[PDB]
Amino acid sequence: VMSDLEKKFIELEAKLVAQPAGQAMPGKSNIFANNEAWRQEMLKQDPEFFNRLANGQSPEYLWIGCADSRVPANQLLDLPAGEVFVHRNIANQCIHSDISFLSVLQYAVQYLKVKHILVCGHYGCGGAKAALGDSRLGLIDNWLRHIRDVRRMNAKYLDKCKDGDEELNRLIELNVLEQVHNVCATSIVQDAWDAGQELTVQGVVYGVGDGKLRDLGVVVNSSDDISKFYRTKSDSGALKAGNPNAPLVQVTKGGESELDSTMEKLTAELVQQTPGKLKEGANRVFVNNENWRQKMLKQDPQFFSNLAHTQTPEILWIGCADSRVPANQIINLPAGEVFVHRNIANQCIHSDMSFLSVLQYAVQYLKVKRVVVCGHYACGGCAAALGDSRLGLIDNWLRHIRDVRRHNQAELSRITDPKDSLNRLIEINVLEQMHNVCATSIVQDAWDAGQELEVQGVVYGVGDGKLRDMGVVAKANDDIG
Amino acid sequence: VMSDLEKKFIELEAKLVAQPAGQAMPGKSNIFANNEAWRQEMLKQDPEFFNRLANGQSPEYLWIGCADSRVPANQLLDLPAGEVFVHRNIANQCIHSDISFLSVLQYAVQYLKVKHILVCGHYGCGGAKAALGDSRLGLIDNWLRHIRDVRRMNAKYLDKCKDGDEELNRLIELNVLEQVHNVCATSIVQDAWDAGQELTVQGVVYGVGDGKLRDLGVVVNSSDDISKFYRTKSDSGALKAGNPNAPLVQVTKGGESELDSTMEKLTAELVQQTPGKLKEGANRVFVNNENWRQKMLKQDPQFFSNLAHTQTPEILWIGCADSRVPANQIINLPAGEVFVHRNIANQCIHSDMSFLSVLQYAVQYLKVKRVVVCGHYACGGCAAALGDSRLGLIDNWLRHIRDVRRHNQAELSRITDPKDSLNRLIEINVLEQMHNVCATSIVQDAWDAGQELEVQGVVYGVGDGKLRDMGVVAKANDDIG
Ligand SMILES: [Zn+2]
Ligand SMILES: [Zn+2]
Ligand SMILES: [Zn+2]
Ligand SMILES: [Zn+2]
Repeated sequence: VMSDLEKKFIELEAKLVAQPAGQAMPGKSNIFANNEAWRQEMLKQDPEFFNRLANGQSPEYLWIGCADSRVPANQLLDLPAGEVFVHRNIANQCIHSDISFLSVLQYAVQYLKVKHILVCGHYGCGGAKAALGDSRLGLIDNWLRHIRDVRRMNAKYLDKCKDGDEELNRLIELNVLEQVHNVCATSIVQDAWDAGQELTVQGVVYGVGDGKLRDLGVVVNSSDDISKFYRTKSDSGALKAGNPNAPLVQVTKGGESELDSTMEKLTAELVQQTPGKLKEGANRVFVNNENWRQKMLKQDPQFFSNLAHTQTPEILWIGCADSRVPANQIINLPAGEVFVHRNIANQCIHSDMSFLSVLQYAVQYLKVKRVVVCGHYACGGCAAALGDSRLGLIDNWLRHIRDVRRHNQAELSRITDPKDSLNRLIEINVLEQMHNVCATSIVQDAWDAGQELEVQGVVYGVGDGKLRDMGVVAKANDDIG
Repeated sequence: VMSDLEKKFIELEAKLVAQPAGQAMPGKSNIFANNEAWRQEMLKQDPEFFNRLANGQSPEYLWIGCADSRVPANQLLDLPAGEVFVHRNIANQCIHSDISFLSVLQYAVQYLKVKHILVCGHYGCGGAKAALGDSRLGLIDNWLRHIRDVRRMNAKYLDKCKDGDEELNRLIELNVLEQVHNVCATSIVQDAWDAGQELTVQGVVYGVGDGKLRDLGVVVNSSDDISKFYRTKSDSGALKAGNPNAPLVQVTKGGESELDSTMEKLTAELVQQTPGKLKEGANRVFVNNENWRQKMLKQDPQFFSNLAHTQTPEILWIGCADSRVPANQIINLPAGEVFVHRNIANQCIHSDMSFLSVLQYAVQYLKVKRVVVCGHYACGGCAAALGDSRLGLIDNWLRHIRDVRRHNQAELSRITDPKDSLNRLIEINVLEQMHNVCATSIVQDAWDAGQELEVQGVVYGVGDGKLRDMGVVAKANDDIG
């Protein structure tokens, strides 16, 4: 008594398992044809294109951006693809308890030893805009309540604004600042800073009309500790030492941590400038961004204005934070014609709000025709899932890939070579994640509402940039009874 | 190449599957002996004890409380067990994007048609206390950052406080008020209110020294809408109608929604009272709580003072929000000797922060010796998981139970009777959830740190209140390579 969705996937798994790990062939969709056209054009311009791509340097930057972004992170930074570790969600949020955010952060900081973290917002952000001008949005409204907290906490700055556009601009800027605060306040960044690890967190925004990054501030190292205001030196370390009953002694009245003060300063510097006309900072991030812009304007004086015209995306791409190729690029589409979600190991966990919010927004509101789950050969997140690391956020998130391994030993057992075996796990993970998006209330509602929505599974190796078909599902009822 | 944990569970599954659905026998632990002693004493006092329990009325209250609570919700409300749908987490949080919270809320509101929602905090809350006086706590500090936002937003009220205790009292009260705000602001409560559904949200606190509920305010129906301040009537409904590009027009400068005003009023009423000495309201909740208290004092004048002395809990109990029996009761222990986490269908999702935060706090900080995952026969959450409902929060959360069904068809296929079939799924769900807690970085660290930690699986039918063994694991390495 399996549902049609269940049957469909058993069929897709057989189709996958009949091809060897890493050798799946491209499929039917025009995305494979477009991906091919791209590969050809790339090889034609530079025959070393993929060799260089497959052999780039580790990323030194973690970039937390928005899903509706018309410019790839590496591009804005004038850096090679893959040199920037990317996380994307609705309105570039850095919610305190969001594990999708926390796991990408911990992976970037502890696994990758990333040196700089950038939170980037963009003017005109559909997420920020929905928070102010739309209601009764369902699931995603719960995600957007965090942006509402930003408007709430900063009413003084917002009410000051002269018009709707100036107010949206300012909310977007304040949103970035608030997320920067959140990144610095995580246990991950606090621990790193306590251990003297070199790690900066900086905010940035830009308008697609010029692609110019404006500065929201950089924090180098600021303790967010306030226990010094409530615990006597003797009672200090109480809870960790098993004593949760040690008294709270008000050492000082209204103490604020170093982080609080740091943010107070950055806020002051943001607010004193005109909304939407912030200055660029002097850090290399801005100078590199500037060289990039000039280079673009050279080859095309309207480059950015066109970028600012691109039509609503018809595809949602869910990929891995490793990202050695921008989604729009791999399928030969203009920057901004694809809505993107990226996390560690391209997971589509059933109950993951970051994933569900992007899905709903794309499927229900933007009405995209396709949802593509894209994995990649040699994925470090997947490789990390098989290791022995005990990191509280990243390693509990990765336990989901372990379930995939465990439930697919029949096929995995046949492969003993480590490389191929990882690559097979990576393929089945894509298949399993596709199943999950197909099973969401979101896709099921769209389907039985008669909405055209294709869920495509894809995988590729950076050495060739060729997309390999993991399966496609046009419609499949998931009802059992 | 399975890990020891994996082998261990294959062994536990065989042991379970050899007993018919609903007939598993009690196990070895003293908890089964204690549960039995309890059943006997109950039957001896009233032979209709379980018959009444098994046939109680559906809950009209949703109660969101804290995991370190020394008093069962139904007790404080002077109501029969099961008459209150309970959710418990660290510091009774109602985080905007917390799916564990959102799925219990939606189930209570849409499935159960609950009429009143109560957010209850308690003085001396270890979660609130840790937020002020302890740092470098790891995973859980990310959960606790939300309480820090409460201190941040309410600095004016807090700095006013004369001492540490008064300041903790006031933070706890403000925390409850902030969570009430969050409950009202959810898409779930906003939708219900828009549909004219009768649904109140009220805040309450109490100190275990008297068990007296104090009022934090009740909100009956307040729109949290602000799109009216930014969207012209024509542009209204833009995003839902597929147009995310409709302009944002600042209709009015600093508009606040009905909810904002409502909360401003409640805050004013809380703040003007002495921290820790709030008044009780006049609603039946308070009058019933009062009758309950007097009844307790009658049979025991020190009832509450003793309650306030109970030692740190030695067990973490993870149960279902249905809860027809308090955890401490079922295993014959004093109110407050068991740390409790409750969600829909007693889920222990790998990446669930609400679950992970309670786990870490109990295992790492309180150092509990046992973690018990308790499921129950005829569980409505599990039954709901097999239905066709498309609710954005509750139904995506339940997809996890669907995975259990799908991966255990070998055993499930043998059963055709709906009742037994559900009951078997419920059993395997407990086993699968135990596996998940065993596989967390938290339990693995404790184990290879040589810390005594037993993970017990248990299930029962309310018709007899007898705990049935689903398995126990004392230690099992989960490393593959
Ligand atoms: Zn955006
Ligand atoms: Zn990857
Ligand atoms: Zn507490
Ligand atoms: Zn239940």
